[PDB]
Amino acid sequence: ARGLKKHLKRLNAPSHWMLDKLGGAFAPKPSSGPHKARECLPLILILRNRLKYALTYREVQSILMQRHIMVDGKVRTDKTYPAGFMDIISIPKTGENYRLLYDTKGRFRLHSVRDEDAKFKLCKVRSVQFGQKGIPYLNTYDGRTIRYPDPLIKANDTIKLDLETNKIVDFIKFDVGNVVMVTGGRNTGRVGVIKNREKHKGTFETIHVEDAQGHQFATRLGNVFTIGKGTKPWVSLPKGKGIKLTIIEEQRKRDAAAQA
Amino acid sequence: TAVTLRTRKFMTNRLLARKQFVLEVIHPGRANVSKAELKERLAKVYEVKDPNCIFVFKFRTHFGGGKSSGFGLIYDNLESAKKFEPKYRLIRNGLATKVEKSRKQIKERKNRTKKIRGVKKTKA
Amino acid sequence: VHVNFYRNYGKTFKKPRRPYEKERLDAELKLVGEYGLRCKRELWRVQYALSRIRNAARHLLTLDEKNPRRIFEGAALLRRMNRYGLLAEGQDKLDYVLALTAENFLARRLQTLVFKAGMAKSIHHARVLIRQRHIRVGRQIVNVPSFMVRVESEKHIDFSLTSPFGGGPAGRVKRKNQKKA
RNA sequence: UGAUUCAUGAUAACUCGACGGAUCGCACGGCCGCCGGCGACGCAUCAUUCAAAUUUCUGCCCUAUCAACUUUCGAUGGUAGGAUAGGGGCCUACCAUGGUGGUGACGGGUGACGGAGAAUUAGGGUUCGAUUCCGGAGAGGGAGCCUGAGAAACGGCUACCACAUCCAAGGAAGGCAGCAGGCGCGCAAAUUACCCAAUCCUGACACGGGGAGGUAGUGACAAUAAAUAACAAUACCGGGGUCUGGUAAUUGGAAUGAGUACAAUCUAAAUCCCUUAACGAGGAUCCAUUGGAGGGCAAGUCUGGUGCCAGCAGCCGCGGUAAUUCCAGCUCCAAUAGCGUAAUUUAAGUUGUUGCAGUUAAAAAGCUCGUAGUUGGACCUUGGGCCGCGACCC
RNA sequence: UACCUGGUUGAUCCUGCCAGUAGUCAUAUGCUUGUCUCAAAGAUUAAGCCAUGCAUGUGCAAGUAUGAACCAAUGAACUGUGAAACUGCGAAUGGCUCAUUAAAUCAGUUAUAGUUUGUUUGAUGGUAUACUCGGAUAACCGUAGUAAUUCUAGAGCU
Ligand SMILES: [K+]
Ligand SMILES: [K+]
Ligand SMILES: [K+]
Ligand SMILES: [K+]
Ligand SMILES: [K+]
Ligand SMILES: [K+]
Ligand SMILES: [K+]
Ligand SMILES: [K+]
Ligand SMILES: [Mg+2]
Ligand SMILES: [Mg+2]
Ligand SMILES: [Mg+2]
Ligand SMILES: [Mg+2]
Ligand SMILES: [Mg+2]
Ligand SMILES: [Mg+2]
Ligand SMILES: [Mg+2]
Ligand SMILES: [Mg+2]
Ligand SMILES: [Mg+2]
Ligand SMILES: [Mg+2]
Ligand SMILES: [Mg+2]
Ligand SMILES: [Mg+2]
Ligand SMILES: [Mg+2]
Ligand SMILES: [Mg+2]
Ligand SMILES: [Mg+2]
Ligand SMILES: [Mg+2]
Ligand SMILES: [Mg+2]
Ligand SMILES: [Mg+2]
Ligand SMILES: [Mg+2]
Ligand SMILES: [Mg+2]
Ligand SMILES: [Mg+2]
Repeated sequence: ARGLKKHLKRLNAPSHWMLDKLGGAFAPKPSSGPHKARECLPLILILRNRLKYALTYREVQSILMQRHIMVDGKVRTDKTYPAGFMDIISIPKTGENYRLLYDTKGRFRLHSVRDEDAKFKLCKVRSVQFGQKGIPYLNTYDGRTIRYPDPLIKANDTIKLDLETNKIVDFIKFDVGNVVMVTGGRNTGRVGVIKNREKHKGTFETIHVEDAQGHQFATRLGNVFTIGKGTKPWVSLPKGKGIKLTIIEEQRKRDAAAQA
Repeated sequence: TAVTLRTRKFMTNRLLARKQFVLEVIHPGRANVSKAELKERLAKVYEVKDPNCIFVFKFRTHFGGGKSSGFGLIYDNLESAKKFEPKYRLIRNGLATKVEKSRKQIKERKNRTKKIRGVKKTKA
Repeated sequence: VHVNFYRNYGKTFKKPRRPYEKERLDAELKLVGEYGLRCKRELWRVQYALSRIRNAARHLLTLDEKNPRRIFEGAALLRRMNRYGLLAEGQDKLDYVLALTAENFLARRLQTLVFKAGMAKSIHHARVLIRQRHIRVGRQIVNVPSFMVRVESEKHIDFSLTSPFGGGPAGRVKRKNQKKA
């Protein structure tokens, strides 16, 4: 190619979007923004496929051009805006607030949150280093730069950001024993506590996580997001509570529900 | 005979200021209930003051007859509908007029006028 | 690109390797006559379905009884075989799935069950009755005779409400005859 | 940071610096002229995102009747530069003589774009992979560029080669391997239709545009479901007088969709489907075909014709006067809205790794040595108990 | 379904191939063809040649109106709606094809501590007549040239 791609073929769209195969030749190509294209949930999908507010592309445009949707406290009119993990989606007309979390099957789920709980997001620190003028600055995986961060904050940390004031109100150090959520790979959406961190020089670092029921899983450092200090996450979790179920137990639940 | 109306998948879409639902029509002894008759019945059912705020579409009679399914929108007011509704549905409901144009003729005229510069473009 | 190109389709039957074997021809004709089939392909597709089910059951029998895939997929297969009336209650093992024959599948057709329910005088009369839209399963009329009837739907096979044999008005032949009279 | 003379600070200077807002909308209030909100557009830096470029390892068909290849003029490496967005013989100058190769280099062939995949498959495998997803490459063949963040762009330019268009002969204009359509080539492939309603992209943009894409048309590529009858009575044949079965262009009423069509529904508008008034079956002419009837291989040693002719025949064979095989009629058989005919898989344990052969069927080199390759004798912490399938102890 | 059958002999058992038997999201062709759903479709030969038409343009309250433009109002810079044109952005995506290309493309897996990146998101920005500078130019207007082309010259504005 002689430049950037503008189109996303529907077959080549992320599989967690759960787009259907015959809905068209194309999928919404996510715009550049805070989250990666392959790891985000675009606004058009949230509005039409998930919340059912809109029925068409044009209806999503109509809703967004009314300035009805705020992402993390700010009005977005781009339909392909890449909304991502832990983002607050608020509609200050119906009075509903949503935190974009992962279910245990790797798919973004709009989790309803309280009005007070929609006043902060959780960000993962990507790096800490000196900017111009020798001023220390923090950057996250959701594209934010924060200057003069707390010196106790290091890379891979989780900071609590107040959307109203745009400051770090609290932070969590990436340590063994902190409850985490996996945001990438086959364990996406799984919640557990870190048991040990296995480091290997020159290559990716492996984190060993054990969930509440005792199942153990391992994932790379880049796919781990701390959500609480200790065994108590700072945000509310979806109904699964991050506890992945085997297909046999899912069938048990379905059989019990049908029997009732 | 007795046409019974049943609204399912109902939601109040305040962003677009309308009610949207799946409309299930049960018409034993009838071929299918026309969209106008469904509009009047829905206006009676939902106490719609202006029945031009009701739009029903995508109707499908099942195999073996006797019942049909479609989708229905009821706008809170006529200005909401004229702003959010697609033009072809308004034309269906009589709220708009179909402008008869040929896309190919527009294309040819556009090319011919692109060959010209100035205010003389309109006279070409 | 055309989006319609992504719709899947597949074949439902195979032809025999030996076309002119007396024994196979006699057995196929016996089944076809017993169940009023329109051609050999209707029996061949039932054999194809039985072949796929049998292959699945055999593949889980060649795995450990604790293999979580055999517990899960064998349970699903047994549920599907009990759902369509192909297996009894005592037959609650994957071994009995391997013992199923095309007769068991042909016995669950809407044609066979309409004939055995007393609604039709013969298997062929059952076939025409279904194709004439006189038969409904539940509230849904079914004009497809290869319809596989579930056990929960067996007791709801009934004459259509729009059919002259199910409380509906007389057909065009009768009405024309009375108009002549 | 695994790792940096790293991030970053300070200092000395340097640069004829396209930087550091002479821009626009709405609202317009507070203090005595001054202050004042919400936005839009734009400049620069870092980070992020969208990506590219380059790059590590491993992996590709046939061919040795291709065994040497590369290095003047870059081949392999080194030093210093130049160039580039940046590493690098990428290029230059100098220097050294390297680099690859039977573990097949180099060369040749490919009716070779690669992959995801596809067909067939007990397992192993064989063959295919132009085509809708990912990657690459090209826009008649080469080459060179401008603009631009991004192009060595071709529905952009410049030139040459090859074709070729209009001309008033002075000039001028070109690139369907986009959509449709047309010549040609061929065994071989559709409409010069409608539309942005869906999907999505793009622009100053909620609005325009989109032969992307969708809708209809053609379409037995391929695939799915599924009619062409069912029942009863007489008569017959029966079988098990009675009971029960199969037969008749017999005789009867039932049933129904193919079709036609109000209408509604469908639809961007139409159309098809689904639904449905009225109509719509008796030789229900509302008429099923394609191949066969010696064997392989299901079905005739029936009838007429021909007479080693004509012809059939995948193979074995048939045909010379009694043709179960040709040409026909009748009957029967297979599949059936399908079936016949003209590369590849299976069959093939007839390529064999699983798994074939080599006394005489094809096949052990005349014999020995011998490098690479392939293959290589035995031997080294065992017991034991305890707690409790983990652990412990001796 | 992990399958064989005819054919060398007077007869036999073999080896062995020929032929048959099944499939092909495999092409063509022949005959036939009522209904429903689904759906490939000038790749193979010629990456051969193309008549004609279309396939890329684009405007918000928010860059620039004095159309000799339209509606509405009727001593005021600019009402509004605005064609045209300048400016900005896009046209490097998509679509098509498979000719070239055999460690090359490509696949999985790395790397940039070896770089560029309009845009999005976040943060950042201090030492260089001002109650706001200058000259042009398009649209417009009217003199043209040429057989001719979004071929083209000169004049007057802003
Ligand atoms: K590229
Ligand atoms: K370089
Ligand atoms: K060098
Ligand atoms: K540009
Ligand atoms: K559209
Ligand atoms: K748009
Ligand atoms: K551009
Ligand atoms: K790779
Ligand atoms: Mg430094
Ligand atoms: Mg150098
Ligand atoms: Mg080629
Ligand atoms: Mg390919
Ligand atoms: Mg080719
Ligand atoms: Mg093609
Ligand atoms: Mg491609
Ligand atoms: Mg190119
Ligand atoms: Mg060409
Ligand atoms: Mg070019
Ligand atoms: Mg072109
Ligand atoms: Mg192009
Ligand atoms: Mg017929
Ligand atoms: Mg026989
Ligand atoms: Mg004959
Ligand atoms: Mg052999
Ligand atoms: Mg011999
Ligand atoms: Mg020999
Ligand atoms: Mg040994
Ligand atoms: Mg085999
Ligand atoms: Mg492209």
